[PDB]
Amino acid sequence: DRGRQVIHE
Amino acid sequence: ILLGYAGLMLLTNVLKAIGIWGSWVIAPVKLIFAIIKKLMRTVSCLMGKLM
Repeated sequence: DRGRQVIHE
Repeated sequence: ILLGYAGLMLLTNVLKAIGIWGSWVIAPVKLIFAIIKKLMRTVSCLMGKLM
């Protein structure tokens, strides 16, 4: 989830 | 009066503590996830139009 957020934001 | 002052102190301690940044982290995740999904859908539509 943290990696997904880093890729998204 | 003591209970009211204790409640006010607890409220001030909660407001001063940095622990409220939960919604501003959870909601933008799914927001930008839906944004990226819409972007991928638009890219697929553009590729189909080009084909």
